Amino acid sequence: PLPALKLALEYIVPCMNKHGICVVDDFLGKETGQQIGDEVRALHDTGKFTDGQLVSQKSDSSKDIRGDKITWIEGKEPGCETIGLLMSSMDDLIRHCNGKLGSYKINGRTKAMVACYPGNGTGYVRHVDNPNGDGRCVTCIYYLNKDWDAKVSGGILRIFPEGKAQFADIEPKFDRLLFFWSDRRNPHEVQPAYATRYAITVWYFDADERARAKVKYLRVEL
Ligand SMILES: O=C(O)CCC(=O)Nc1cc2c(Br)cccc2cn1
Ligand SMILES: [Mn+2]
Repeated sequence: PLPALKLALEYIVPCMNKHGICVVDDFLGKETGQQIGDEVRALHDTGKFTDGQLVSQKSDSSKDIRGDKITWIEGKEPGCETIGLLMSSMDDLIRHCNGKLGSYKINGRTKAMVACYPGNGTGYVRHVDNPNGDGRCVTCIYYLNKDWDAKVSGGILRIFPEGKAQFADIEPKFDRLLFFWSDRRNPHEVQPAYATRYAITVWYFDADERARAKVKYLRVEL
């Protein structure tokens, strides 16, 4: 990589505090990024993903249109070792940011949500990742698509930063890491993808929000 600390202190912290959206290119390098790509493609090829989000439910069921496919990855599974390394590297970054990302104190994360857009013209509608205060404060996405050309293949992640009249368009480029605030500051969508598009997402939890979300959404026997 490039030292997690240099990346965090000189780019990720100031850019997150200023814009709420931060892009790091060439995060792990070609050899590691390619190993991750190999692992994700292996998962896909061996059937570990779901069939995909039901986008249009037709009268017939062979005609149904399915979109983003997913699998949850802990990073310790056999054949997911390098995914685990990515997750450790994301954690290292976040660790070096803590106390500096807004007023958040990050104390945990989800497992990795690995997504595959099959390349059938499906995307992902505009949404907010954490609209209801469930404790997720930062979304972290790693992209693995070598030689992606959005003009040909689509698949741009378009973010609609609150209060600004502008789009932030992020191509799902190989070895690119994206951070953005998970709440309503950053509604976003994925534009239709016409080639197979892979991404690995982790969400980091703010300790306080997560603690009260547990109060909100809920046990010991008497
Ligand atoms: O690939 C990218 O560029 C990011 C795409 C993205 O926004 N994925 C995503 C998936 C979700 C699912 Br599945 C369930 C609930 C919330 C979700 C929020 N976001
Ligand atoms: Mn999202």
